[PDB]
Amino acid sequence: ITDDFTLTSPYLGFCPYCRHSAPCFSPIKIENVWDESDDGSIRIQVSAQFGYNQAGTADVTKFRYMSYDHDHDIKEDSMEKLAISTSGPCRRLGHKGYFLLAQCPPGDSVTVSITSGASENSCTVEKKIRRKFVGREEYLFPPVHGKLVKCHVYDHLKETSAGYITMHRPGPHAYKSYLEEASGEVYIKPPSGKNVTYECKCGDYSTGIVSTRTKMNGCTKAKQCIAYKRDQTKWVFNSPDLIRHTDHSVQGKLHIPFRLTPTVCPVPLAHTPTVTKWFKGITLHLTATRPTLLTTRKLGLRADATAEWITG
Amino acid sequence: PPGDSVTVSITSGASENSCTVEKKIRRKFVGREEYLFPPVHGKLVKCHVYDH
Amino acid sequence: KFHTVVPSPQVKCCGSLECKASSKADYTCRVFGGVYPFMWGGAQCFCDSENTQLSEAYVEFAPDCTIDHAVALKVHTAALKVGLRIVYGNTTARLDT
Amino acid sequence: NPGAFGDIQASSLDATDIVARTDIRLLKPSVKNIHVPYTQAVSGYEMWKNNSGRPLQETAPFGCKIEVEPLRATNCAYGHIPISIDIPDAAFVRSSE
Amino acid sequence: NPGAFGDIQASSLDATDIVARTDIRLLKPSVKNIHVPYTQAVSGYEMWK
Ligand SMILES: *[C@@H]1O[C@H](CO)[C@@H](O)[C@H](O)[C@H]1NC(C)=O
Ligand SMILES: *[C@@H]1O[C@H](CO)[C@@H](O)[C@H](O)[C@H]1NC(C)=O
Repeated sequence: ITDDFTLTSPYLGFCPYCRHSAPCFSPIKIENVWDESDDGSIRIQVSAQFGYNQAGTADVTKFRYMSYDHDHDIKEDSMEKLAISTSGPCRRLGHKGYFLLAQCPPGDSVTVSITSGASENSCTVEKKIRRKFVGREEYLFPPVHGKLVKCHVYDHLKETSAGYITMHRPGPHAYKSYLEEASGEVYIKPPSGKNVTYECKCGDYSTGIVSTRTKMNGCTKAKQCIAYKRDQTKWVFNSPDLIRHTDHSVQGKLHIPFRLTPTVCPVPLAHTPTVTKWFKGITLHLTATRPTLLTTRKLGLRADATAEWITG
Repeated sequence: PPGDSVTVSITSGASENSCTVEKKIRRKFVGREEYLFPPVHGKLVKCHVYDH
Repeated sequence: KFHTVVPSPQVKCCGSLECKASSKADYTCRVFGGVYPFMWGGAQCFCDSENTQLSEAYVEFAPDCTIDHAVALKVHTAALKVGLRIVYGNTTARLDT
Repeated sequence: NPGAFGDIQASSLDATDIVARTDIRLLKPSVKNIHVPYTQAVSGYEMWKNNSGRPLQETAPFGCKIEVEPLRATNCAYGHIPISIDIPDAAFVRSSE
Repeated sequence: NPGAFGDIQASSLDATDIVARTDIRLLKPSVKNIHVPYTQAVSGYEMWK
């Protein structure tokens, strides 16, 4: 098994949301998210790829390029034009493989957008995003002073030691422009400089291999006939939006960058309380500027445990 | 998007001229559960909207 | 926490298929017919009845599980270990038993 | 049980063998666009997390201090213990002395 | 009384003399960065408001 980048290529997907608020096809399709890191950062998938050069271009890696496919083939562009937002701008943290790591504010949905210099292409997905903090009071921003405690977060290092993903070749790609009924019979084009395979169900299973040649078949109706712009040269990550090739064979894998690791994080030491003196008891004076957890338990048989949240 | 007031602005190339008015704007959806964004799959039902 | 799997579907252009079996956890399959799937290059295949689509689904532990995992434990037979300091005639001893 | 704690099991964190049941029934394909509409119940892990209850650390009697890697308690006091003690006669001192 | 109305007093709005008591206990310096971590109870003025 390998971790290279040349053997992989991006692919097209179906986003429920597009720049026109109509579910449609985009090459920036995403499938899921992960936000278990205590820092609030997020790891995001995508059909496309960046942090490398165009998948298939001589350069395996160029951090200024984003790999995507459109029209008939893969293309290049500067990754700088990319942006992320859920309720506002998101600061980039790192990128590798198909995957991106970045921090966003609280929100109810996430979106990734990019301008091709002439149009805005974006994809939105739904996700519950809150500000989960470690400790006993949900603070707002970490203080300079406090106690240092164990925590788990995603490391900004491009290298990783977690996860696993499948990779294999795709199914055929059917292009409508390859099929024409302009002629009384079936007219198709590979087109020039290709090796197309085409199929037709009229009568029986009819197949035809044509390279740089327009060809005809008996059944004049060009609709039932089917053609492929097939290349079968690149491995892709399994996605629901893509048909399974008849091979259905696991051919390779890849890692997931930016794994989760333990580390040390600071937390506030809230205003400690003033203690009174009470007959067979005690009365307290708690002070806080934020919700904070408190509790106590007896030290004998009956635990008599109690807990509470205090705001002010 | 949802909001409590609307505004229209324009730059004349040297200054910003804009007008704001007050209006309650929410995300009203048809059906029986107020969704968030329409799904790819579901049931097709009558609705009323402004034609573009 | 678990992550589902939605593998690339098994679509037979103008033919037939079935619902096989597998050992994957929560593995399920289901088939339909008379389907016209489409795609950016156009419609890949259409056959009013002969087209068939087969989908399958399973699940696996999420990659982050490696650290977010919880475990179920069966416990029994509580046993005690005690550390003692014993001084006799300015003769100290630290013991554990 | 779908929607219940421990919906997914594994003898090891990375064991190939896995078993679960969370009410995954497939859905018919939608209009004209190839995809896999699916359905399944939320993970019991997150549900139990939202309502797991408070840790035993804040409920054990006698002020137990509990740690995980030995799954043990410490400095938790209750009851009485008999003890038998043997002593060298050298440590003893003659009365006249 | 800390956290209570009238925690700060003055015979005049600009009188130099002033007296208060609001439970200000200083905190030990933090890690490697010079600063003054402090602590004190909210103003009774805003609470009473
Ligand atoms: C198509 O592929 C065949 C087999 O590799 C080859 O002989 C033929 O020259 C190719 N035609 C092209 C690339 O136009
Ligand atoms: C313990 O006490 C005895 C007398 O009672 C004395 O001789 C001996 O030196 C003492 N030992 C120590 C370690 O102080």
